[PDB]
Amino acid sequence: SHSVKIYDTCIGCTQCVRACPTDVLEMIPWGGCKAKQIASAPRTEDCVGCKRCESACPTDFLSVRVYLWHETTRSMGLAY
Amino acid sequence: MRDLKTYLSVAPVASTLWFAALAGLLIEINRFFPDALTFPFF
Amino acid sequence: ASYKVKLVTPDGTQEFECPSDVYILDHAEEVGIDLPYSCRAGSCSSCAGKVVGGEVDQSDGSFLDDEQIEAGFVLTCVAYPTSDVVIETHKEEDLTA
Amino acid sequence: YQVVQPINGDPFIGSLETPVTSSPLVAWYLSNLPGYRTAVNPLLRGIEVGLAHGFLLVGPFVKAGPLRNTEIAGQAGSLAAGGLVVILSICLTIYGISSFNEGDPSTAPSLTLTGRKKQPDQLQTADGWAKFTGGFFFGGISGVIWAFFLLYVLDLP
Amino acid sequence: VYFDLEDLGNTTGQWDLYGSDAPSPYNSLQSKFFETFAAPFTKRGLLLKFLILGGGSTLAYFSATASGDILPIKKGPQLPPQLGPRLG
Amino acid sequence: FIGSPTNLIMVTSTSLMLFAGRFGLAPSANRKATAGLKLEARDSGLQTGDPAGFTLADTLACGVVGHIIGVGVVLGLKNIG
Amino acid sequence: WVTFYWHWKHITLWQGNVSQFNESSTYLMGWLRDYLWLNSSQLINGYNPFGMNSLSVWAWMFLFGHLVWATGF
Amino acid sequence: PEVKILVDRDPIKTSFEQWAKPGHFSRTIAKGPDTTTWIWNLHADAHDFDSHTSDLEEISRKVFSAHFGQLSIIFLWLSGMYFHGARFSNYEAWLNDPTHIRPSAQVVWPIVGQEILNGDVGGGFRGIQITSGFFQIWRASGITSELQLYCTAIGALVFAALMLFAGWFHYHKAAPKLVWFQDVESMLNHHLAGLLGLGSLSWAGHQVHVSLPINQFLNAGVDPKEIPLPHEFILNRDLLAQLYPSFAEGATPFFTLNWSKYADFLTFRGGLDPLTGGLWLTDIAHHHLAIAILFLIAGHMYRTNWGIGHGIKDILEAHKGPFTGQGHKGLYEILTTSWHAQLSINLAMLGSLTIIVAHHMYAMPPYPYLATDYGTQLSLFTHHMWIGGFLIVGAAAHAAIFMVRDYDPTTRYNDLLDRVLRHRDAIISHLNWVCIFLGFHSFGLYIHNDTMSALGRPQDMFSDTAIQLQPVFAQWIQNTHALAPGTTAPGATTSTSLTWGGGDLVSVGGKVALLPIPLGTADFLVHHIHAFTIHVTVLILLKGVLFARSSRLIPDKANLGFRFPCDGPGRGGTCQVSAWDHVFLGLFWMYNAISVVIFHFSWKMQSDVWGSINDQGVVTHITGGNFAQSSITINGWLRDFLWAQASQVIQSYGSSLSAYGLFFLGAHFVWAFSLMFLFSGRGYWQELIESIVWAHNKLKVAPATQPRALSIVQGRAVGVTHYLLGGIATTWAFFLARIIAVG
Ligand code: CLA
Ligand code: CLA
Ligand code: CLA
Ligand code: CLA
Ligand SMILES: CC1=C(/C=C/C(C)=C/C=C\C(C)=C\C=C\C=C(C)\C=C\C=C(C)\C=C\C2=C(C)CCCC2(C)C)C(C)(C)CCC1
Ligand code: SF4
Ligand code: FES
Repeated sequence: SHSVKIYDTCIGCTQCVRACPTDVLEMIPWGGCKAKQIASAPRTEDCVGCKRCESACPTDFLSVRVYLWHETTRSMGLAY
Repeated sequence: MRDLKTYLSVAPVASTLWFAALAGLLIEINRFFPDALTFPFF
Repeated sequence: ASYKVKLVTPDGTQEFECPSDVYILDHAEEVGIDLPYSCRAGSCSSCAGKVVGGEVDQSDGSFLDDEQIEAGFVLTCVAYPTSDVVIETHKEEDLTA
Repeated sequence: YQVVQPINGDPFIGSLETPVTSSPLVAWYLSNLPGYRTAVNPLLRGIEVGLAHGFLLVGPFVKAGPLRNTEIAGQAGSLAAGGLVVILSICLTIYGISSFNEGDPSTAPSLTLTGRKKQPDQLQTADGWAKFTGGFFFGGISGVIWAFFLLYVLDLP
Repeated sequence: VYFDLEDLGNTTGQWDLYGSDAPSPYNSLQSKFFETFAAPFTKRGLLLKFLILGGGSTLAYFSATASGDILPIKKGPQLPPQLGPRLG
Repeated sequence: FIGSPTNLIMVTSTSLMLFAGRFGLAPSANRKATAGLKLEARDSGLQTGDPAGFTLADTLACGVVGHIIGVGVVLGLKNIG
Repeated sequence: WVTFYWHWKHITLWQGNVSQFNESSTYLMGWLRDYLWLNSSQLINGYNPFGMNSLSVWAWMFLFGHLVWATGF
Repeated sequence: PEVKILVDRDPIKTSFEQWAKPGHFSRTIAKGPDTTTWIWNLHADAHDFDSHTSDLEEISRKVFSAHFGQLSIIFLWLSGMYFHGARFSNYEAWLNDPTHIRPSAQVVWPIVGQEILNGDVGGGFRGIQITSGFFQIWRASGITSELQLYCTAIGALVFAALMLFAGWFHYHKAAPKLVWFQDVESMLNHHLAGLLGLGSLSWAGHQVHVSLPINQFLNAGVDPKEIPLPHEFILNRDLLAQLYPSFAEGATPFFTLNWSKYADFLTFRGGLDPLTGGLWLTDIAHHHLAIAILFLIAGHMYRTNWGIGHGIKDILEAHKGPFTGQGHKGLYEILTTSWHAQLSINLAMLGSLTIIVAHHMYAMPPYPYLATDYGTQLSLFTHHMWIGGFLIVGAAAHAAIFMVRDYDPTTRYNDLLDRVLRHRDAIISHLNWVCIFLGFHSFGLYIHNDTMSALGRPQDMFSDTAIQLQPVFAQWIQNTHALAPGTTAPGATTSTSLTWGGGDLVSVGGKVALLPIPLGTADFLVHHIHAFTIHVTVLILLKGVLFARSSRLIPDKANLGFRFPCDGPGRGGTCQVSAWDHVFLGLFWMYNAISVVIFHFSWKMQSDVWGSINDQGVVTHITGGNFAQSSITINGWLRDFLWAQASQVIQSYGSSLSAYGLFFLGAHFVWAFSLMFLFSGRGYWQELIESIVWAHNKLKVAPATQPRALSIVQGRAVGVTHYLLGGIATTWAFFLARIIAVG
């Protein structure tokens, strides 16, 4: 299972959650930004590691990060 | 006509003209002073 | 130049003056009619809105459908108001569908 | 009318039905082969296997090997086929060793083509696979021996 | 409708498409013979160690005592050797 | 050329093909053959005056066909006997 | 580059033909023709339709190296 | 329903304002550059019409006028060829003695010593020997003076200006609408009966009146200046009736149906002309007559406006059976709404046609004095093989584009496409297997042979002397083609080609034009190598097409486009899943297959076909005939073909062939230069550009359009482009230097 971490520079634009192809991410309420929103990653046992979320984040530097880690059946994307 | 003057200054055309003129200049120099290995003047 | 802007909003409809070389959002920032934004960079849908009249410069707009700029929606933070416009605010989800 | 149908009416299994995979002649034939005789002792099936394949593997090693024209050594090249039988039965043994354990049931399917339960095919055991291994190997070496026994001139020696 | 939580194997397709489950067609005099004589080669460790060491035995044997008609490596050279570009 | 030689052959060939095309028995401008078995009806829009709906396009087509078929069998018969 | 330099210089010196290197080394066609092509004949004749000699193992190996290399691509 | 002209007036206005605003076509480029990446995108998307807009009418208008532009360019290139033949050539002297003067239509100025490239090509002339075979065409045309070449150069220039004007006109003033383009029945009727029928009829006419008599006079020995002008043959007809008595009756037979009386100049001979080494002109004229008749009839199949004809939809809907469901229903709607489907079919057919042209033109030489001009024959075969391969690969590219951007079962459903999509797994499985099996049994034989030849065991080889693999069917077929004239073709005298056999050999000027080509074990091995390479190329391209929309690995691939780098390093890594990457990979394998094809043909022709014959009649081939015994190992290809024939090009420094020696080395350089783009990635390059940019910033000399490294896809594309250029140019220099040097 890969690791996905959210950092407090997040502006809560939700662009990363819209992009995930396996539904790893989620929005949760917060108080540190104008959107009162922050991303979370509750379901990292399904993450294929495509970094489609990182291409979508606009902050500099990134607010979502994907660290590739130990591989499994779901992580490798095997249908057999 | 002004648009043509602008277009003629776009990068590929400008470089094309610049280098064609430079080529003519070096070609004519070498046609006048052929086979130069040194500066034979001073 | 500095055409008058009109923004329907749950707070009401207010006008402010502001030159054409500017983005709408910082100009509603000037006079102080609060609007919703997240990015300020044209890469999300929080500053979304649609138009009542005229049309707004969307040259430096991105992350939009090859249509979102031909059937009404606009991002307020990357938009130049070429005319005396009349626009909508808080328009993300009926854009989000 | 159409000829290709989803496998047993289920159109979401990754296969199809054709005149190649589900045809009465092909079905009956493939059914009456050793590997598909589920209700039979593993060793008998293995015997059929080893017989047929030693006999088949005789020919090529003889008619193509390095001493094909030297016939003070041309015919006795059945040594080679015996060695090949030995090697792939060693491979059978290590495959069965790694794929199974005696204290575990046989992984074969328990359902049949119509939805009735079957007693799982015992060839997929550890025990019965070792039995089938012995059968195949016995058959292979003695089939090499048999097709070397027929050295009498026929049409092409 | 091909989804039944009770029977899972029919939903995921665990059929034997070519198995038979018919009685033995090799009448017992023939089967009798084979399963009598072909038994001692039916243990895993037994068969493996025996096969390995017997194959090695036959290979070392037939390798140490192969004749010249077989292997030119054995018949040796039959000619006087040349000299190299200088040496030899 | 006219007398009793190629004349007879080609004339009767093109004449029978025109006679076919005018009446039924043959695909035509107002007749659409389905698969070589039977013919349907169709008003091509092109106006004619012949009572059987015989267009000039139809006449041209069947005339060309008569000439092709006559040239064929003439050359055959005069190449074999 | 280094070992090509060393080997060409030395092979022309060992043959008493130093002028060959001194004349052909100043343009790259010289390196291609007078070093690579010229010194390849015996190796590639190691085996041929008319027989083999003791260079055979190198003629074979030469080709092995060309194969492995290409598989790396 | 009915067919008519449909046009709009003044759709776009001629202006310069859009020239000064780069990237007007795409909204993203129009905005202007921030980084250098912009400049690349501007060129990559320049002709992607259906991506600049959504409207089919606009795409078709653009395509039509772009075609006019291409035709104008081709006419300008033809104008140049004819003008250079007229002005800077030795064509007249070559016309006087064709088997001694080697053709040349390009001279160079004496600027830096380069005048050494003006070599002695014979006839009091010094220049560059050409290999396009234009002199042979101009002789087969009847051209005998440079004034006719001037005239055709001027006519081609006029036609080029005309094409350019029509290109402007149909886009800016009279632009046809979509319903005009979408009428395929009338289009096919015109191209079948009007372009190809009338074209070859008119050409048969020219051969009957100009080429045939002027070539009769030339082969009789008459001085090329004392031959009458062509138009004389038309004014005075007794001139024609002297050479062909049948021209006295003059169209009375063609009506009296006694076509027999034309047997004078419309023959069915077969074989070559033993004076010039080409096909009989009396055969070619008769051929063109027959082809024109066939096409003129075939251009009357489809219904346009008068009922009679065939509806394409009806034909397609009629075909279906119990294995294919409803097949062909729904292909007319597809083949009339996507340009990419049409382009794929058209590219496939044109590439295959070009390869067939290569084979037929070597085997039955059409022009006079072409068969003994070895350099021209090699050049033509090789050129056309390369063109065919490239077009076939483009076919796959545009099939993939159709699958990603246009296929849509919601509004245009076809059954056959759906069924192929539903068993693509089995398809790709079986093709994969057959390529592995074919690769083991052809290259493996070579490896066996090399190892048996190096182990001092030649009696264990796969060859004509030890273990024979004779292609029985090929030998059987060419034996049937040998016995054909007189038995299954009573109307023919000689058989179609001299390669079939019969013991007939044709010579010209002491050179060998043609003779029977022998098939043996080596031919068997080479052909199975060829089957292997073609199967592999097909596997790669078809895998790219069939899985362009989705996979078990990436189930929504169509949403990422047709040309994307990857879908990230996850799932194990997904570099090069797009169909563009499959085209990129298939280009290398096409290069491999075509290269082996041209090597096989080049070695075989010199070894068993080309050479010199003696008055006593003993043929000495260019190479000694060593293809039968040295082609069966890899060492024989490296030794007896590459090393032994590169001698001509590595020894051209100082001669007039030294340009080939320079291009040999330049092409090696460009090839090795591409490996840098192919083996690396852009992260390294952007990080190096960072430090270089720092250095520029230190001196207030840093540019405002921020420099970036190339794209991932651009890196791949630059790599394959330089790889292909380097390799093909190396073989070009090798071939031309070698063939020109020996002869
Ligand atoms: C590195 C060690 C090695 C050795 C010692 C050999 C030795 C031999 N090879 Mg071989 N080879 C090797 C590596 C080796 N190979 C590799 C790596 C490859 C892959 C490229 C090949 C591919 C190869 C091929 C394709 C062929 C050979 C053949 C042969 C035999 C040719 C001489 C002969 O005719 O004998 C005498 C003839 C015999 C039939 C002797 C048979 C040997 C005994 C009787 C077999 C008994 C086996 C035994 C039951 C158990 C097997 C091994 C066990 C000890 C584990 C010879 C015994 C040829 C051959 O003869 O085929 C068999 C031949 O066809 N080799
Ligand atoms: C010389 C270099 C080289 C070689 C040998 C291969 C070989 C192969 N390529 Mg490849 N390829 C290459 C370069 C090469 N490629 C390059 C540079 C590219 C970049 C464009 C590609 C891109 C490419 C693609 C995209 C594909 C392939 C495919 C294939 C496989 C085709 C199937 C086949 O023919 O099986 C036969 C195997 C061979 C012919 C190799 C030689 C066989 C040897 C001689 C047998 C010897 C066995 C030996 C005894 C082993 C025992 C030794 C012991 C010590 C262990 C094949 C294994 C295709 C594929 O996978 O097909 C399914 C595939 O689609 N290639
Ligand atoms: C007898 C009628 C005829 C003829 C000869 C042609 C010929 C041609 N067509 Mg065309 N076409 C026709 C009817 C015809 N068409 C009809 C009825 C339609 C649909 C209504 C189309 C629709 C069509 C399309 C969509 C396209 C073509 C294209 C082409 C060119 C194909 C490429 C080629 O082979 O170049 C061969 C080159 C030559 C033969 C050089 C000589 C060029 C001559 C002068 C062509 C003149 C023929 C033309 C019909 C003249 C009419 C113009 C007139 C009003 C002044 C070719 C010249 C392609 C094209 O336009 O390329 C620009 C293409 O895109 N055609
Ligand atoms: C009738 C032929 C034909 C036509 C009309 C098209 C048309 C099109 N193709 Mg296509 N294609 C073809 C043949 C054709 N292709 C063939 C034969 C191949 C196989 C190689 C391909 C493979 C292909 C691919 C992979 C792609 C296209 C794409 C496209 C579209 C955009 C092309 C573009 O503007 O890029 C811009 C053109 C350039 C940047 C010019 C490139 C210059 C090349 C690389 C240099 C060649 C070197 C030169 C020959 C000699 C060296 C000179 C130098 C030393 C000075 C366009 C609709 C693209 C697409 O997305 O489709 C929607 C796409 O990516 N094609
Ligand atoms: C109306 C009328 C009528 C009728 C008439 C008729 C019946 C007519 C007809 C008809 C006709 C009069 C026809 C014609 C025809 C023909 C055609 C139409 C043709 C052609 C041609 C062509 C085109 C050909 C070509 C070719 C081919 C195809 C092949 C070979 C080569 C050639 C060139 C030969 C009546 C008397 C009743 C009444 C009164 C009037
Ligand atoms: S960025 Fe490059 S290396 Fe990484 S997954 Fe994509 S293509 Fe592969
Ligand atoms: S904040 Fe999201 S677009 Fe301006």
